[PDB]
Amino acid sequence: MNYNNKILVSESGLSQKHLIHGDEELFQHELKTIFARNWLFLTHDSLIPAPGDYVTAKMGIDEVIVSRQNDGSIRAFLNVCRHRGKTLVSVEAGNAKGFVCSYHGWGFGSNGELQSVPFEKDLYGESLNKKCLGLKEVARVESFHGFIYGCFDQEAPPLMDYLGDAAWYLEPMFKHSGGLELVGPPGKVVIKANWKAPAENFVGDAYHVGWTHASSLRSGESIFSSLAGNAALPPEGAGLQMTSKYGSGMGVLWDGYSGVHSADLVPELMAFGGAKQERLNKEIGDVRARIYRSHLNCTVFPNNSMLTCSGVFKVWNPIDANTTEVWTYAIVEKDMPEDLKRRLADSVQRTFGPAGFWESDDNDNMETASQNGKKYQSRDSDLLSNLGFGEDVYGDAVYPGVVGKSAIGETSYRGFYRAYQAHVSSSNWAEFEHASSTWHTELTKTT
Amino acid sequence: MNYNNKILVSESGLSQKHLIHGDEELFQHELKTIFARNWLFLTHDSLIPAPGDYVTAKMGIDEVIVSRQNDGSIRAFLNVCRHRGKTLVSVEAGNAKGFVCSYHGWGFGSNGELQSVPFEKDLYGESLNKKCLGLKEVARVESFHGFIYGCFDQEAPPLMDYLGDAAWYLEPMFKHSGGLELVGPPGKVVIKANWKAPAENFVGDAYHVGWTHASSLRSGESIFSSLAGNAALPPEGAGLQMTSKYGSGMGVLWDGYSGVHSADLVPELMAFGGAKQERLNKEIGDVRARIYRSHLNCTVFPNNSMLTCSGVFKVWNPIDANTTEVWTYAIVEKDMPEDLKRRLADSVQRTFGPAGFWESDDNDNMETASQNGKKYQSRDSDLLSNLGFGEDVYGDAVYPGVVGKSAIGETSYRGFYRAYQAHVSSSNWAEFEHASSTWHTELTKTT
Amino acid sequence: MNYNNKILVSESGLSQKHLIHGDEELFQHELKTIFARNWLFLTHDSLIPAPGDYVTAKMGIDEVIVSRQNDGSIRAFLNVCRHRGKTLVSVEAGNAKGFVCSYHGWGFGSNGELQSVPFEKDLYGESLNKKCLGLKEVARVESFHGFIYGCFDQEAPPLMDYLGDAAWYLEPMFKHSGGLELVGPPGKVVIKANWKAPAENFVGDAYHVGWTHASSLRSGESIFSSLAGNAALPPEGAGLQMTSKYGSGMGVLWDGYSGVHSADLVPELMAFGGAKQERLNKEIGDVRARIYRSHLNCTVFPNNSMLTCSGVFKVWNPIDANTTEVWTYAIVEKDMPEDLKRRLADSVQRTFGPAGFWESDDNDNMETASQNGKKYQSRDSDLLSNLGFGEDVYGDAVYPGVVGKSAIGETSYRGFYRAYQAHVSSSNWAEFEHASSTWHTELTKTT
Amino acid sequence: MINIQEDKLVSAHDAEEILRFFNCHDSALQQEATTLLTQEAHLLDIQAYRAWLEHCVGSEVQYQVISRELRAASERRYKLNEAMNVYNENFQQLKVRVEHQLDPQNWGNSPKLRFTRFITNVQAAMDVNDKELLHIRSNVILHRARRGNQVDVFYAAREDKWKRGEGGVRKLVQRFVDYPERILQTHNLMVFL
Amino acid sequence: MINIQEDKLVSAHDAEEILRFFNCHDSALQQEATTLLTQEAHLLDIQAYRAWLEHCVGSEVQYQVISRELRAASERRYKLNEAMNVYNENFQQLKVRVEHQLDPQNWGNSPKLRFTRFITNVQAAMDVNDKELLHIRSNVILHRARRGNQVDVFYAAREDKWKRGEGGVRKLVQRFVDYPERILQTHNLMVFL
Amino acid sequence: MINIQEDKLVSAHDAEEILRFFNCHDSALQQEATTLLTQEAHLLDIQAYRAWLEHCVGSEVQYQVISRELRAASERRYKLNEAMNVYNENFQQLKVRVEHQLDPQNWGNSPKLRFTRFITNVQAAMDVNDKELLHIRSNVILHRARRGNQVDVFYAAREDKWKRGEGGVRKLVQRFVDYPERILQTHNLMVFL
Ligand SMILES: c1ccc2ccccc2c1
Ligand SMILES: c1ccc2ccccc2c1
Ligand SMILES: c1ccc2ccccc2c1
Ligand code: FES
Ligand code: FES
Ligand code: FES
Ligand SMILES: [Fe+3]
Ligand SMILES: [Fe+3]
Ligand SMILES: [Fe+3]
Repeated sequence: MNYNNKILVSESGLSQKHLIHGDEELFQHELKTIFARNWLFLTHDSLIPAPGDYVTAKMGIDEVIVSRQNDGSIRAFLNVCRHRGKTLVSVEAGNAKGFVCSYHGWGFGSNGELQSVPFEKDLYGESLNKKCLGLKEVARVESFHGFIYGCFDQEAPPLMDYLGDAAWYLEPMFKHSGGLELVGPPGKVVIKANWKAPAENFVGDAYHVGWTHASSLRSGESIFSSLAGNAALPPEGAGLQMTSKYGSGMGVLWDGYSGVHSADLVPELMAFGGAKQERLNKEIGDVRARIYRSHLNCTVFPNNSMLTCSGVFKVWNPIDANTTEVWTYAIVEKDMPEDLKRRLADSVQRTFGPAGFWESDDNDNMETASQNGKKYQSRDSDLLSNLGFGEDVYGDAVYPGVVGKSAIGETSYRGFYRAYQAHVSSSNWAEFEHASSTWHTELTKTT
Repeated sequence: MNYNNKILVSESGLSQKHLIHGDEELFQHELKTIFARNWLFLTHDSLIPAPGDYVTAKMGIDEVIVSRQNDGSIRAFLNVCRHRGKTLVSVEAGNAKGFVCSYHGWGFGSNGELQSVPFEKDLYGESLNKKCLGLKEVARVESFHGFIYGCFDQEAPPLMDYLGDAAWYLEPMFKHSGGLELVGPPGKVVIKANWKAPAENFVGDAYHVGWTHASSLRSGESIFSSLAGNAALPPEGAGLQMTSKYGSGMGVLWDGYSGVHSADLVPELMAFGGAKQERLNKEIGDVRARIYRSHLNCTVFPNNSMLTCSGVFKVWNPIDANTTEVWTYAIVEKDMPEDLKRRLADSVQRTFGPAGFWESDDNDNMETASQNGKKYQSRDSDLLSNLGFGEDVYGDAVYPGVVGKSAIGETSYRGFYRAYQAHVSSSNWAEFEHASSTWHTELTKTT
Repeated sequence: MNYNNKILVSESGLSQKHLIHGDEELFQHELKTIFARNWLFLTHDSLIPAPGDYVTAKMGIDEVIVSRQNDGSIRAFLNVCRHRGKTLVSVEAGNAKGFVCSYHGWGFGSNGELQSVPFEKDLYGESLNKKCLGLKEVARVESFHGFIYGCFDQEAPPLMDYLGDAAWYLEPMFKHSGGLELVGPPGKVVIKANWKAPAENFVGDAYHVGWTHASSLRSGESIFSSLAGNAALPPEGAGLQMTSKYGSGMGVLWDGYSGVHSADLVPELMAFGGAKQERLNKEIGDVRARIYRSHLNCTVFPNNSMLTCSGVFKVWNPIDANTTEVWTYAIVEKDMPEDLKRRLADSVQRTFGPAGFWESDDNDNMETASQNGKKYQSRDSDLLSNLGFGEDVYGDAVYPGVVGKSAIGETSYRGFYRAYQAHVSSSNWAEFEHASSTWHTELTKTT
Repeated sequence: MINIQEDKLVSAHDAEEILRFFNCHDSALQQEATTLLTQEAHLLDIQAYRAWLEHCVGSEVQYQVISRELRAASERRYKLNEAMNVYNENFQQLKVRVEHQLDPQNWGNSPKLRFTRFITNVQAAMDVNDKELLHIRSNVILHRARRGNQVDVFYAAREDKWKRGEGGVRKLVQRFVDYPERILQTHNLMVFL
Repeated sequence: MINIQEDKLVSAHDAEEILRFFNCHDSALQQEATTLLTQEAHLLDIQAYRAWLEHCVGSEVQYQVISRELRAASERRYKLNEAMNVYNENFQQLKVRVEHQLDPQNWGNSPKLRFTRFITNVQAAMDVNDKELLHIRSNVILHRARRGNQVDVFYAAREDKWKRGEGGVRKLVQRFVDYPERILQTHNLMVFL
Repeated sequence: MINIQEDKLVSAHDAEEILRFFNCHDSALQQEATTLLTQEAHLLDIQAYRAWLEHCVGSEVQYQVISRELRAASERRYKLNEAMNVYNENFQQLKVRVEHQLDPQNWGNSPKLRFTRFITNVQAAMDVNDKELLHIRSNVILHRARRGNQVDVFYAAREDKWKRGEGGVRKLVQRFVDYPERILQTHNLMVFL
């Protein structure tokens, strides 16, 4: 397939070829043009707070070690020995000043440097240039309020610029709340779906909630529970949708601070969020204070998603075109009482974790949609994302980005997929920029 | 591989390259040139007799919904939602006036039309062109005496013409017997063989019976039980073999109406078949009446096989070059007594079903022959199908098609494989026709 | 990938691209340029000593039948029927005068000839040219002191010439000891590693022993047990390393006749080996007699490895780029007392067999090194094999081949990989020879 | 004790079978049943199929394994055959299968197959109406290994009736299995569950 | 009897649990425990989830399944949350899950799922301090088959506490499972172990 | 009761072993055997390998696991070594393996492995000639999970001899396993069956 010319995503993001969820050659191409190019979630400060603390993470199909340095910064390195290529670290988290390879015993520091080699003087003499044999380092590592992302491409925009217009929406919760903590360890489960299937679902799919999750809504008695079985369409003005230049996007369901949490936590959360919002009104203004306590379903392009307020945080780790490893963490506000942090974390996993009754509702949706992209008669078929097209705006006085002022629509899909096309058809960031110079115009056509 | 020029099947069908049973690129090519082009078995009237009845079926690797319309016709559609591509129907059979997608709740009728969309007016307004969003329809659906076949290619010959000379042989049982019923549900088992391995075995392989099935013949005490261990070659004139332009073919073992059925059913069947034959002599003539009660081992190209009289009906559903999903139904004559229909159906599954003691004899044969097509030193080797070559005729006064007037031979393999070459090397039906204009001459060379 | 020009192995064998352990296209290319071209281990005389005895073996991914002929020679044939390609023989060993195919009953002799066909006269008449339908024969089958190797390429050098300079090192044990026996049956286990990972480990990796096998050394109390945890580097002069033109190579650890055997066998072995060495001094000289009772870790290119004295004999049978089927036999000296042969064989399997506590230490090393070759950021990375470079010699007065006069180094890796590059970039043996005309000069650069 | 109007996923058949075991519990019957089934499985695992027929299988046996078609939980109108019989054997039919296993021209049995059966969750209760009829329920994992690298694992619940026959030996008179996997991924179901 | 200073791979928790069973062995308690667990598994296998709650689950239950992060055997400094709760349910939370299973808009339950549970290695001991508290240990293989060709097999050891409740019926008051596979390869863990 | 001339697939060895269990059945011995094996498996599952040696393994033990070469059912002439020993261990050899497991430089044991054993089909009979020798037969499923996504499942029948030793404790004096899979697909067989 010639990805310079192949139209995988139609103009304005209106449709995508079904093969994108099944084609293994494309998957290999995405390793290059999506995963090796863009910003990928690694960890949170709360998980590696002290010098020497480390975790392992996936970046695409690669595995990296993410380590807190003595100077307080974080560096990340491929989890591959520079000698004969064995995986260096076999655990998920720990604290160490270095990593020793179990094959021939080469020892690397927490800073990636090759620090020792067994019997170096007798064997290599002075012939080994250890300064050129440090672990392969992740070029870029940056923080968004404690959330640590990595990028293999030194040419990428800074993480903050990459978030584009989505940053404005995240800031009330990520910054103005006093900050968030990620509660680990994550749940880890493999699903037989393409990574884009859950990524697109979280970035912009409010339409599915009432039907897909009819049983979870009815059974849990959570705040969004009227929609069960599409019994009721939310009011006009119940939220909105937004997307951005570099592909990140989100839905906003106004005031839904208790999110998917069952009736057992609703009163305490609605009280906590509303009390904080009262204090934030004076600091960031009423609109932003209300965004803080509004449920945001977001994907940070390409493969990191979250439900704020519900506190769900996901990484859709790609394995092959129809396999993804799902990592699920809980997000909590640092100033919540400890007992509340514990109950919220358990509730996140109860609903969206490995045995998450909500997440289980989506299994068949994601898996079959993805697997059908392999089927002969469906490869060249068009997946539709036209809901709300011709009613989106850009440059609004109150809400930034390309915005659909409706709770349910496909605005965020269109922006995710215009960003995806531009990358898949580009050889570097400069070309992505050239292909994106009229991004918002493309997305607001017919309005 | 250039399939325009690659000789996969030699002149006259005399041999085939072993790689055809193992090569994944070829398998992908067969999805296009075999499965998307030719007629494939879907179901029987007896399984969807009433309005709203439906079943799911495979066509190649695609899954379709096959539904009885209110006007009595049958239509088939891809089992894929037109919105985001989820599989629509998750059951095998049922009765419904429509199908609702569990992802976003779109509702399609039994006629494939997009009938409803949740909250259409509030969400899409009048922007959704539902008339262009009906399920992707199988272009051609036709019946051969209640047996329903589908074809994705509108250019295909009518099913009756596609059956070619094989139709004459099937008609005594399919038409003149009063008609057949298919007894479901089928057995379903995955084997590690290429779909062509069982297809070729059923289309023309009488040679293997005495040796492969030595133990089943000896143990069951069925009518063909003399051949056990090749203890005895059938008489001259014990049957014949035939093949046709579009690849379908069969063996005829004269008078073997009890087929593989164990001694427990032999007397009742031989009585029933012979009584009907007596009535048919006056209607279709002695030769055709005898064909009615003769055992036909047939493959309807590409991947549907049957043993009449035994009542075995198979679909070799392709998964990949070395994986096939075997569906096994029983065929019974509608005017047989109910208790006899029940016992015959159980006997079909006893011998050829998931725990079929006969079918188990063929497992290793098909699996290793197929898997050996992947092995380096065997890819370019030649599988032989020359038995009986130079003794076949065409245009016989009594028996139509390319015919070998012997019970055991490879006539039917040669015709299956000449049809297969012609398709694999052709871009459309017109080209297949051009490549097949001297089909029978090619098959009767040296006579 | 263009294998004529792609630099997979750098000049002097100093490094290799990590992708070589993961790339499936390369694996397919190795079937052609490595496995179909070179000499591969089949069996030992001791396993098929009498006329009619046979075993099955893998040659690359192909399976062959290896049979003792009435005249005392051995011939090998593909284990594939010449009719429709079924695997002919389903057992691992036996005695027979021929093999009958279970599909249609064709019977082949122990000499590969098609001897019978059921009902030949009635079915084929005189049309079947049986003399052209014998099993596909392995072109070359040769013995090295009872060890039987096969090669599909008639153009290959004789086995003795192929062993090159490595033969001189093996001869004391293989020839002058009175001869070896292979004790079967082998253990058989599948590992998720590329075949080259264990091949390179055995050909030249003494460096890993002290660290990888720290626990096995400590727990077993074997002779090499000082090195546990790299507690001690062997003396200067504790051994050497060597490599050869056609890729075979080995390490020599002087005097280590008890090898990996636990303290229970050390005294008896050291006594037996030393007594034989005393007799050999007068026959082959002190240096060669000492080599006889020195531990040799060797790979016979491409995929057969051994530890003499320990008595471990391995075949790394390739399945795909990250799958290998490991066969483990024991080697014993024919003139050892029977009870000692039994205990040694059990000890070989105890340490290096399916539940070998030593072999288990290497599992993660081989598997992750291999699997990391698939990971995007590691494909183009360089695996290092520079230890000892610029201190190797050729043409030494006492020790032949390219030799590193140190026990621990990477000499043997460099020679294995220069041979591998030359093959992968060559279309035939003549081209390999042209690419290898300055093999030793390339390997001794900077000295 | 189950009300299927409330416990919406429970079939009438399953509710009926539960009832037999929750009432009269006899620890001694449970033990006898465990022995019977362990002995049966040993005979089958060593491929003593003639011995199995002679010692474990009653002359009036019905040995039945079904595969049920996947239908909508809410289906109510489609009434055609719900299942097919993978096995539905009388004694003579079992004997035929046993002869097929033992025939030296059964090429698929060389080299010899290897079977390992794991029987668990044994329950036993005497029938309320026929004092000589023992209901036994058990679950089986059956592991089949052949030809070096073929491995097939089967999982099923078995609903049996056992009755004393010749010599007072309790023998199987009915086995019913509703096989849980619709599409078999074990090459065939050619094993005695 | 285990000294964890010597038996270096054994956790303090595991050593403590062993101790409960090696001391006072009562064959009768083992039998009662086997019955309880076999009945529980039958109810679950037939999807009688309401019946399960009513007959097998105590009002004060804690039903907990953890996934422990992989850490170095020699780790001593990193002290953050060691595990997450796949399940950590009270009775009301279990009831919610049961309602979710039974809702006719649970689309994933059509066609009906098939479950087969195998319970083994049952051990039982009364608590030393609370004479009414029964400790039961058992291992489970759980086989889940759906949608033709999906098959998921779960393996776990279960550490339970059972106590007599309403009507004198012994009911589950605590189940603890440390799930052995870190990364699940079964699509989800949406099963009651 | 088996005649191997008629039951053509049955080996002499297997016919001999059957005979031990069909004759004198003692329900009490079956119970003692079940306890012994359940306790053994618990110790092994928690990786209390020293405890296992001390409490379960006799000083004169032979612990043997074979892999038999695939030969024709009709083979009669080829007489070379029929099998290899995956394990053929005395007490000292088992101790070496246990030390290897416990060594803190056994890199493959970090992070800690997870084992779950399922023991079924227990049969027990006293030896006819040696009144102190107990024959126990049982089947095991052993589940091994490591490194996130590695999962290996082993299946085997075990033929044991147990005898009372120090302190009157019954200890394993012989274990024999004929491993059913010829080519292992579990990376290694480094587990105690
Ligand atoms: C995915 C996308 C949007 C959502 C909105 C509310 C609750 C759950 C959701 C899950
Ligand atoms: C396949 C092909 C031909 C046959 C003829 C008779 C019986 C069974 C057969 C199976
Ligand atoms: C591999 C390579 C070299 C060795 C030397 C001694 C012992 C074991 C070895 C294994
Ligand atoms: S592979 Fe890491 S030290 Fe050699
Ligand atoms: S995928 Fe079917 S309604 Fe959306
Ligand atoms: S495939 Fe061997 S005789 Fe036909
Ligand atoms: Fe959802
Ligand atoms: Fe057949
Ligand atoms: Fe090693």
